[PDB]
Order: sequence, then structure tokens, then C-alpha cells
Amino acid sequence: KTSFGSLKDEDRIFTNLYGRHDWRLKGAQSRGDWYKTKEILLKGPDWILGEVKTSGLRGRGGAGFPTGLKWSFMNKPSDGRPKYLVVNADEGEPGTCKDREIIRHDPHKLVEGCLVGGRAMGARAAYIYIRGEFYNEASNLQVAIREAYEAGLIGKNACGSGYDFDVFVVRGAGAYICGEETALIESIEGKQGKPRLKPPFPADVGVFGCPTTVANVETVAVSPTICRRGGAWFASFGRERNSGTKLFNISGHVNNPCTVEEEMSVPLKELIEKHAGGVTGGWDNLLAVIPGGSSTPLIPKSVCETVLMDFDALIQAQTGLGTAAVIVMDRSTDIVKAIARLIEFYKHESCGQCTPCREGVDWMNKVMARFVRGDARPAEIDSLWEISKQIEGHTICALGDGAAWPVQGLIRHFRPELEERMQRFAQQHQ
Amino acid sequence: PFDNTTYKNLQHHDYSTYTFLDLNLDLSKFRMPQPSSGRESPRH
Amino acid sequence: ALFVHRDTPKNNPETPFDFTPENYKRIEAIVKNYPEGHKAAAVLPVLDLAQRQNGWLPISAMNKVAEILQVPPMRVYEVATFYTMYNRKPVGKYHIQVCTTTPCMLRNSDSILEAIQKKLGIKVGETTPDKLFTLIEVECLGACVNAPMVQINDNYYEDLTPKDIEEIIDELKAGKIPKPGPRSGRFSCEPAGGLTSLTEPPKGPGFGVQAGL
Amino acid sequence: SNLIEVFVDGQSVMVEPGTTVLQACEKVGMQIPRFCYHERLSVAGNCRMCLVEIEKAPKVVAACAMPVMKGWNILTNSEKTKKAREGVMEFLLANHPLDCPICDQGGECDLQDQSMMFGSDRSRFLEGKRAVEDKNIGPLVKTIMTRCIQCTRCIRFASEIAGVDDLGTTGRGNDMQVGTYIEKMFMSELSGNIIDICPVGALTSKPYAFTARPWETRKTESIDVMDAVG
Ligand SMILES: NC(=O)C1=CN([C@@H]2O[C@H](COP(=O)(O)OP(=O)(O)OC[C@H]3O[C@@H](n4cnc5c(N)ncnc54)[C@H](O)[C@@H]3O)[C@@H](O)[C@H]2O)C=CC1
Ligand SMILES: Cc1cc2nc3c(=O)[nH]c(=O)nc-3n(C[C@H](O)[C@H](O)[C@H](O)COP(=O)(O)O)c2cc1C
Ligand code: SF4
Ligand code: SF4
Ligand code: SF4
Ligand code: FES
Ligand code: FES
Ligand SMILES: [K+]
Repeated sequence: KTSFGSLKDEDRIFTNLYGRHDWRLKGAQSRGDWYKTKEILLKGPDWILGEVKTSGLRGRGGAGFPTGLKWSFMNKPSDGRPKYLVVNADEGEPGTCKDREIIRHDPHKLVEGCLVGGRAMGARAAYIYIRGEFYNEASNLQVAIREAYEAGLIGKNACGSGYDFDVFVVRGAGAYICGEETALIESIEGKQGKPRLKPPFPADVGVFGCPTTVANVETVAVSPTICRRGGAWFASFGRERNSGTKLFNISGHVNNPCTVEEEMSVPLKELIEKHAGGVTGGWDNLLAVIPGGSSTPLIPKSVCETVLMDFDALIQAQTGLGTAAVIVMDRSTDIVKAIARLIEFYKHESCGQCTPCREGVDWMNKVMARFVRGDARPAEIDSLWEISKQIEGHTICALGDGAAWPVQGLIRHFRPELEERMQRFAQQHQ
Repeated sequence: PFDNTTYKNLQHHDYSTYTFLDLNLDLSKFRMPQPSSGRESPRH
Repeated sequence: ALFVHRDTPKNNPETPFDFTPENYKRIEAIVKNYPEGHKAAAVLPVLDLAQRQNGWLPISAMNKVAEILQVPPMRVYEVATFYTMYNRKPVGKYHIQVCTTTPCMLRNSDSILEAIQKKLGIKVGETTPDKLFTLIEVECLGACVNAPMVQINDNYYEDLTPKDIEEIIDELKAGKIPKPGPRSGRFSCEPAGGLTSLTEPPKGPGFGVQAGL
Repeated sequence: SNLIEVFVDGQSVMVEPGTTVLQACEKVGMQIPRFCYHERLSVAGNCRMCLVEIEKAPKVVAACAMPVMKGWNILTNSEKTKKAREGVMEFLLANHPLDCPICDQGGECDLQDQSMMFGSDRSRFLEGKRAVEDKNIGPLVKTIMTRCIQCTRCIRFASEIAGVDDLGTTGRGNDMQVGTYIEKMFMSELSGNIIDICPVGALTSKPYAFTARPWETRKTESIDVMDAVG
């Protein structure tokens, strides 16, 4: 197979993504959920982990780590401590709203995924870290959790298999840095959302010191479908080591911003011209595209023509996949102002525990504000690049790298616009 | 039949301030006994 | 805008505050949600519970939450100051947050912000003199495909126009409660030009399963 | 024998399991620069000054928090280690206030000493620095919070050895201040020892403040007689 995309409705993972059907237990069980879960729980954690590993499912959070190996990290005998599975439902990344749609429209799929994942790694219970701002989503999730509890699917003797499994929902308090898995673990324990250092990994010391595995909503809710349809069914899509279907949130200067499921290795041009309704003012009006939300560098029109929206093609285009969040900027935009606002957002969401991010993000904010104003010298632009090289790779967590990447991409792709802006200011003001 | 032109998430308009908390209070009766570390706090 | 506290007559440890017995039962359930030996893990929602008791957090819910969980008060102070949801200043009855992040400013959220400013007659971060509306700006709230948007109390209002937000304001002033949903043609996240996907009905259970399961 | 052999600068040494990089580097008689690590306090790993490079590994690890493994070779004088040290020093000195003549830590300051030893020689920060509101935490420890570097030895000392649990880190981002969030008078039997563990002049001795300078002081060792601990 060479042409990737044009996914039929028979292969979409998340039916009722648009909320047109019932989201409760009677609606979810009529769409295929909660079917033959007892045999899945009874077959074996080794079989479930092997089926996940053969499927080639990778990280849907944006890190790109393979899910099967990471889930099999905790497949070890216990030392007397309980084991925990935690679902990351914070989703503080700009441009990203797919997990909100999953927790608002398919909560029972998330609960069945929690049960299947907890069976796979022998977890004692499940914790869902919902976002604080998603109050209605959390209420709907807890309604579905109660409806699944009163049906005997979870709890004591879950799904009639003799395996106990408990589920919890914990609300956040408005912090994007709580989306990091170690900062999420620290936030559940009742401290500030300040990340830990690896090693020790969460598979050894996690929440409450117990072995704990943290996984995204989109990589948990697909696990019962992974077990039911089979590994090769998910491996049929995309390129090699890029299998699966992805939710894409397209927003920006676009006629119809929307969330849509598609194949992994679909070209970006086909997706943005088919599902998004096209760039405003035609294709020639397009100026830049950020393919993964605020964590990834942008790419101009010269790279956006024949780019495949998977991990390998995007990492070959000196950017990252991110959370498949397509932010589109046309020619009627102040691009430097947009990157300055992104950097100011990164300044307003940074825990401040470790020094290089805590100082360099503020320094980058001042430099980019002066660049938007234009009050600098041109060589300082190159100096700003060096500041990024003093942040990327010297931080506790990846928020500093996630702030250094868009500045590097903006400089590397639109240095002429920056320098012409500031020399125009220098001419017209001095 | 089949309906595809109506939004079914109409319950979220009728949520009060304490719906999450009272839902947790009602759901607390279905939960397993929590494990014990041997002490009531690490500061003990 | 200050991360340190000074003793005022309206904000001091001697300010009276207490939990209702139903809220005590809710706090007990929240504590029982966590493993034994880790009572401090209940400090995150319970303090937020106190916010739902008052609308803002003086330093009397801080000490009370520290007392009823056997934690030092400085941990509660750290938790309240680190997180932006916990209002340590008395906000208005309807807290309005406007998203000014790049996928929201791309769809001209500045016009909506200026419409709110010229309607309520306030500034950024200022409180209306009838103690009803508070207007601040925050980061991305997860409604990027329905940008621009606002968040009033615990209700999302997405795909807004200046006419839409001024209608929301003058209907909120009348005592009624608006509809927490997008105000455009689409309902939640579908494209406005019809369903580009999931036009076919779902296929139900027992579809595409493998042998041996 | 459970002890494993590691390599520093091409030289073999025999260390115990669970031993960090910095302990092995001290075992071979070298001192990796540090701000937040302490041999009597818990590991925080946030100052990021102790970053070194393991060979055949394209990411610098924190020597104060990374356990060693068998066969590792540690390069403590390579190019990227010096680049990381200079970058961390520049970030630390970006918001530090120009208070060296009027600060009691001058002449015995860790920040000045390792800035001379491992940092650069000029500042590229052309913007305006931050300013932190001062605090009053007692009649013994003079407090000027503008000079702090958020090393969090205050916090670990107050929570682990003194066990008073009064100090904390309020706020988020670069505006986070190390304080008590209220006018709390931190008084204990071991308060003044924080003046020992502050690497900067943020905390100073109030009776000793603006009285002398460490380079003109003769040191004479003696025994305490006020208490019977000796
Ligand atoms: N999904 C979202 O909303 C957002 C996602 N991101 C993305 O998240 C990523 C950063 O997060 P991380 O989880 O730190 O990424 P990655 O470096 O850590 O690691 C992915 C997973 O593998 C594990 N792991 C890493 N190194 C390991 C090792 N040597 N041995 C064993 N396990 C190991 C981690 O614990 C984690 O569970 C970036 O790619 C960033 O773009 C960033 C912002 C928001
Ligand atoms: C600063 C930061 C914020 C993050 N926020 C989220 C988030 O909100 N949601 C999420 O699923 N992952 C987030 N992540 C990624 C997680 O660290 C981790 O990759 C994810 O929770 C699970 O990855 P997985 O898809 O392989 O299971 C964030 C990472 C960083 C560095
Ligand atoms: S990189 Fe920034 S957000 Fe991440 S741990 Fe360091 S200070 Fe915190
Ligand atoms: S603490 Fe700061 S002001 Fe004092 S001597 Fe050191 S660098 Fe100078
Ligand atoms: S005042 Fe000194 S000891 Fe305390 S956190 Fe700051 S630098 Fe560290
Ligand atoms: S950028 Fe505004 S809701 Fe995400
Ligand atoms: S000494 Fe290791 S990070 Fe500070
Ligand atoms: K000192």
C-alpha cells in the first residue's frame, strides 16, 4: 500500500465522536463496546501485552514511545507493593482537544480501556487525572463510571472474571505542567505539580511509591478494540512502525476547524483540503502550519506540500508529530506575534523547579517581545538561537525543550521577516 | 430508527456545583478497601 | 498578582469559616478515595471544595484544610499559590475567562475581549462594581476547534461572536443562565459544512472480531 | 564482591552499587560544581549545575541524581560539559542583582567562585532583571530574597533536620519566592544553620551583617562550652 488515507467508517475507532448517539452504557454497548470483555480478562496479561506489541501502537501523548514495550515494563512479579494505572486526561496542549471529545462522548470506551490495561499490567486500581476546566466532561465520566459499576462490569468481580479493579477520577487545578507524567504523579500525591527525575522510572517508583504506569486517553481507549479486532488489523494502517488511526484537531485560519479521525500516514495537504474545508483564501494564502500544537516547530508552505503526517516523515522535516494538532496560519497573520504569544503562554505555564527553563523562558519572552517590537540588533537573533541550545537538553522535564523548539523553527524558517521588521523599525524610528 | 441530526449531550446543561462531589459520595460505597502502608502518615 | 499574604480585616486566620456536615461527608469520601498513609493526597479537591463553599479562599480554609488532614499549613499555602484556579481574592459572582492563546487569537479573540470591555466598562483583571463579573485572561482551555471561546464559572461558551458575548452578558445580568454550548451551526466538533466522516451508522457488537476471542 | 567498576576520564575506579556520579568523582578526588546538592540533605536535582557527559550518550545527566552502572565512562572536562556549565551559570546570573559590594557573602560566595572557575566572562542579558519582595523571618537571620537562586536548601533543612515545616516555595515560574507566605517568625534551635547552607547572600547573620569580610579574618579552631555536647 502506498496511498494512505480515505479511511472508511467501518475502521474508525471512535464512533459517536461527534456526539450524535447516546454516550451512556446502553448506547456504548450498542456500538460494540463492552463486548466479550470477560474472555479478554481471562485469556491472560501476557497474551494482551503480546497482542498490543504486535499491533505496533505507539505513544498518542506525543512522545512517540511504543505502547506495548512501555506497558510490558511493569509485567514483573510484585514485591508486596500494589500496582497502579493512571490515565492522563489533562490535555493542556494548545490546538489539542481530542481527549476532551473522547471523555465527553465515549466514556465507557475509556473505562473498558482502563480495565483492559489494568489487566494487562496487573494494576490494582485506575486513576483518571481529568482536567480541572473539564467539569462537565468529568461529571459525564463519573456518571458513566457509576453506570458501569451498577452493571457489575467493574469493581469486585469485574466482568465476572474474579479480578478486582477499581477506577477513580481526580480533578486538576488549572496547570498545564501537570500534564507531565511525573508532575501528574506529584499532583495526585498532594504536592505541587513539579516533575521528578528519571531514574527512578514510574515503573519502579510512581504514585505513592508504587509501580505506576501513566498513559494517554487515546492510547488507553483503543486497547479493547486492539484486543478484539486483532493486532494485524491495527498494523494494516500507515507505514512500518507507524501503524494506527489518529484523531486530528485542525484549527487556525481554516474555514471549518474540526476534530476528525484519519489514517496515520495520510498527507497533510489531503487532510487539510478534505476535512478542514481548506485554508482560508485558497492554498496560496497559507503561510505556516504547526503540526503538533505548541510543542513542535512550524513548517512553511514549501515543506507542507508533500509531508506525511506520521512520526518518521515529520521527524525528517526537522519538526515533531506532537499531539496531531494542526494549527494553520495564513498570509494575513503576524507570525512573530503568534510565536511571541506561544512563548508567553509557555512562560505562564512553567513550574519553575529547575533553573534553565525558569530563567531562559523569561529571557526568551523578553527577547521575542523586543523582536515583535523590533528594538534589537540583528546578531541578537543568532544569540537567541544559542539561548535555545542552552535550554534544550538541560532540563528536568521536556517543557523547556518544548519552548526551545518553536523559537528554533521560527528563526530557521523566517529569519528574513524578523530582520526586515527590526531594520524597518530602526529606519523609521532613528 | 437512526438519528444523526441531534446532539445527545444535553444533560451537561443541568449540572450544579456539587454534582462531581455528590457523585463521588454516592460512588464511594462500591470501592475496594484501600491498601495500608503500616503508618497513618510518612511523618509518623 | 502577589504571592505573599498580609493580614487584613477581611482576610486573616481569625476570619470565621467552617464546612457543612454534608461537605464533611464529601471530604470523608474524598479521603477514603486514597490509600491509607497518604491522607495528604486529599488536599487537592478538598481545598477546591472549600472554594465551592465560598467562591474564594481567604486564609481560613487553608488552616482548616491543613487541620482536618494532619498536614502543615505551608503545604496548603504552596498548593494554593502554585495553582491558578484557587482564587485568594474575592472575585465576582460570575468569573469570566477569555482564551488569548495563538489558536484563539488566530480567530480574532481580541475583538471579543474588546466587546466585553466596552460592554461591562472595566479593564483586564478588574471587577465590576456590583460584584457580578470578573474578567481575566488565561491559556488554552481545550476548545481550539471551536475558537474563540470564553469560560464563565464552570460553563464553556464556544464559537462566540461580539453579538453572542454581549447577548450572554445581558442575559446573565437578567438572572437567567445561558446555554453552555457552541453558538455556531455545528454542535460539538463536526465541520460546519456537513459531516465529512461518520455518515454511516455504527455497526454494533460482534463486528470484525478475531478467532479465539 | 557486589562492587562495580566505573570509569572517570579514562581511569578505572571501584564503587558500590547505588553510588551516584558525584560520589565517584569525589572518590577520585575531583569536585563537580553544585548549588543544590548536599551530603547531609536529600537530593533535589534542580540547579542543573552538576551536569556531566557520559560517553556514547548524547544527553547530559545530573551527577547529583544519576546512579552509575558498570562500564560507564564519565567525561568531566569535555566540551559539552563546559558548555552546559556556562549556560547554567549564565541563566543563574541573568536575574542576580548587582549587590556584591553590599553583600556579606562576598569573598566566600559560591556563585562568584564557580562563576570565575566555570562560567563565562560577560553577560548577554540586556533586559531588566526581576525584583523580589523582602521578608522578615526573625531577629537572627537577615533576609534579602532578591539574591536567592531557588536552590531549595531552605526547604529541605526546614523539613528534614529542623523538622519545623515553615518554609515553602510560593508562586509559579520565575516569580516563585522562597518564603512562608505570611509574617511567620521562623524560630527554632537550629535556625542559624541555614546561614551556613545558603550559597548566596540571600540569608545572612544579622549581628554579623555589615561588620567584617571573610578574607581579613583569622580562623582559630576551638570547642563550644555553652552546652555539654562539645
Ligand atoms: N499530549 C500532550 O498534551 C502533550 C505532549 N507533549 C509531548 O510529550 C513529550 C514529552 O513527554 P515525555 O513523556 O517526557 O516523553 P519521552 O522522553 O519521555 O518518554 C515517553 C515515555 O517513555 C518513558 N521513558 C523515557 N525514557 C525511558 C527510558 N530510558 N527507559 C524507560 N522508559 C523510558 C517515559 O517514562 C514515558 O512514559 C514530547 O514529545 C512532547 O511533544 C508535550 C506537551 C503536551
Ligand atoms: C510539559 C508536558 C506536558 C504534557 N502534557 C500532557 C497532557 O496534557 N496529556 C498527555 O496525554 N500527555 C502529556 N504529556 C506527555 C506525557 O509526558 C506522556 O508522554 C503521556 O502522558 C503518555 O504518553 P503515551 O502516549 O506513550 O502513553 C506532557 C509532557 C510534557 C513534557
Ligand atoms: S523544564 Fe520548566 S516546567 Fe519542566 S521541570 Fe524545569 S522548571 Fe519545571
Ligand atoms: S550572593 Fe550575589 S550579591 Fe552576594 S557576593 Fe554572591 S553574587 Fe554577589
Ligand atoms: S535563600 Fe539561600 S538556601 Fe534558601 S533557597 Fe535561596 S539560595 Fe537556597
Ligand atoms: S488555544 Fe484557546 S482553547 Fe485552546
Ligand atoms: S547539584 Fe545536581 S542539579 Fe544541583
Ligand atoms: K549564606
